[PDB]
Amino acid sequence: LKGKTSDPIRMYMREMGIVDLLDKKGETDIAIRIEEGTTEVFSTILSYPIVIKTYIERFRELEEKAIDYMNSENEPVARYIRFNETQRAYEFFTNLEKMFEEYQDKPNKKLYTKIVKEFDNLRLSTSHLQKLVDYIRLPYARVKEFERKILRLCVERSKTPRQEFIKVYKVGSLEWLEPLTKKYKFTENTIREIKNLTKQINQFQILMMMDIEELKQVNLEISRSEAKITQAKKEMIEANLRLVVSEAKKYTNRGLHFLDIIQEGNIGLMKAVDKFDYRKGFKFSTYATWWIRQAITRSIADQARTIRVPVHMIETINKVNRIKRQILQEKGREATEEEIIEHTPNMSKEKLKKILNISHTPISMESPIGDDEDSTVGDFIEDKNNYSPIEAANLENLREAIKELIETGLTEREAKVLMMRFGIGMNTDHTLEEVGKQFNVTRERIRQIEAKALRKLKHPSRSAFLKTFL
Amino acid sequence: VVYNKDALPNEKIVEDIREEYVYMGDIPLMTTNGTFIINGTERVVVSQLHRSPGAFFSKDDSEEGAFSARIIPYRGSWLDFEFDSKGIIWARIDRKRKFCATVI
Amino acid sequence: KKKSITQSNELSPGVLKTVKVFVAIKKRIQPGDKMAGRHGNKGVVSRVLPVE
Amino acid sequence: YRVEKGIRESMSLVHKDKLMPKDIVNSKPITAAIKEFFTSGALSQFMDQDNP
DNA sequence: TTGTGTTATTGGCGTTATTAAGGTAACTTGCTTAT
DNA sequence: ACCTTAATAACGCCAATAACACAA
Repeated sequence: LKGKTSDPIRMYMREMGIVDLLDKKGETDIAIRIEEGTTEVFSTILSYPIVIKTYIERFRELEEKAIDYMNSENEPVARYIRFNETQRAYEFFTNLEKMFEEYQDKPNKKLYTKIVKEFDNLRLSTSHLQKLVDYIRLPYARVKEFERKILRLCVERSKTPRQEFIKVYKVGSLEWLEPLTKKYKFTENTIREIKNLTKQINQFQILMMMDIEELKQVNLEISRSEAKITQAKKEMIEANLRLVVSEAKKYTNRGLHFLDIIQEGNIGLMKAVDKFDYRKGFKFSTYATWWIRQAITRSIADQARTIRVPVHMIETINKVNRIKRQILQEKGREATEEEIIEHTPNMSKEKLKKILNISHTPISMESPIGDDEDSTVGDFIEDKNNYSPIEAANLENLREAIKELIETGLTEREAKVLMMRFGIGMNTDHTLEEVGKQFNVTRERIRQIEAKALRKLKHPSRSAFLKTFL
Repeated sequence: VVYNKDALPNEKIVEDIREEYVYMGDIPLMTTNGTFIINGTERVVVSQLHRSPGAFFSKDDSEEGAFSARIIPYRGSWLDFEFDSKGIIWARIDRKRKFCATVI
Repeated sequence: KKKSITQSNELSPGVLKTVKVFVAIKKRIQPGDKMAGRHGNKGVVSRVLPVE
Repeated sequence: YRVEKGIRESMSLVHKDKLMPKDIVNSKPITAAIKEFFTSGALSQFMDQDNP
């Protein structure tokens, strides 16, 4: 009961095993429920004109991205549009294009039925279906963006009515804000802006169809059908939460605690429920454990460490490990890497010299050391990337040395040249052609001047003293 | 050993007539003088003194008659049976709500 | 003497070569060390006086 | 305890002919416990080797 | 002091070894981890 | 535990170009 118990695992298990386990009858019943829901939303989608022309347009985009290939002996392959329908796909598309032309020109009933039936021929599971429902939604999304925007632009200026919405809200007009001359919203810039936005609104509608009520109801019916399907799938998934926990008992200490294990399981299950069709007479329990296992092992390989590691490098490690145990508990001896490779699909003899070099999870800095004079590792790591107050005192003794050494050299010139050409208190360390302009002459013998300065500096009068710093 | 292994139809009677000396693990031996060489470092395992397993009666006498009892097990969880000021025989399992001993 | 791992150990992979060095040194008592008879008395050597 | 608990599950992957009673038994959770008690326990310290 | 030889770099190129993503349809359904 | 595929960032290339040098 709800009795102050804090640890969440119980507060989840309680609700988890509440609703009853079901039988194949119920499973297939809710399956055909979700199937007929999907067919409802599908059928009710493609009963609008622009849908198929936009479909054909996306096919045109694939056509040009296909022509972009011979620039680099088939139709250039790309079928990420439809799943399990390329010559047949392309040809069907050609028929679609031409017949759709005739459709948009002449008829009323017949060829619309023809195109919906040839669509009934097609096969798309959930990706492209959602692609189309967004094909419809996103336009409504953008026009609602523009509506919210014109509101926010005018309503908090135009006398701030906020309640005379019924008078102003008439959209696609650009005939209401002119009386606003004799009303509020002295908003000329805003005037041309809202006229731009309403222009784009009418333009979007022209692209699509008549006024907002031509799409609002479409989206409403879509929401309804989708809510039916959602409730069906929710009832389905809620029936087998226990399968998750049952399978998740093996992986229990490999690096992750239990709750997140369970969550990854539930992800891999929720992803499994919608791609499992009743059309084959089978058991949901059989097929779903595949997805459960995939999710759990993927998450484990993902976040079982601090220093993340790719997944292939991890399954190869597991393979090496199983081989090592097999041989240890068979021949007594331990490694004999000659044997580790002598029968292995690894097909390499150097990766092993690296695949196990990353085999130490980092120790934690706060592990006491038993007796060991009563300390911990977290006070033996020391700063290594800085300059200890001696490492940074043997520098100014040189940073200032040569700053004087040079002051007993040239009158001024070679000093200027060494500063400019090496960079000392400068900003860039200029190049030969820069000093070449500094003195208006001597594009070349500037090098001679620097050579003279250096040959003048390497004299035991000035040299051996500095020789220490190296 | 195995057999047909049907619904107890001579379940495990007939097969698997073999056996072998499976490897188990490693056992650290002690020298003649009572030390162990662990990673080449002579170590010693001092003995340990610990309470005995049985029944122990005491009385934490910031009261009168505040007797108690303990059933100390060699491995597990240890019961008790305490009294009160009035004479109630409570009961707890290693730590718990103080429920009456008649529950058991 | 050769039934080792050809390098005398499993080497704890990652390690190429290792060497052990053994150094010995006599030490004599000096002002500061700590003596103690068997009867619980103790102290710190404070000086060293010439024989005479 | 550990190895036998694992034993009751290494039979749920039958793939062999006339299975021998050796593939079943595991070893690790025995040594990786004995050795640990020997190498980290509080009751196993270096032998203080000052003098006999 | 002006000619003819390097060079040191530096964006471009391809190449591919390495990483990330996704998919299997015989049936499988609820720890508590321990002075 | 096993694949079957796109996708990405490191690595080798030989020319260009800006810079440096070396004989009179």
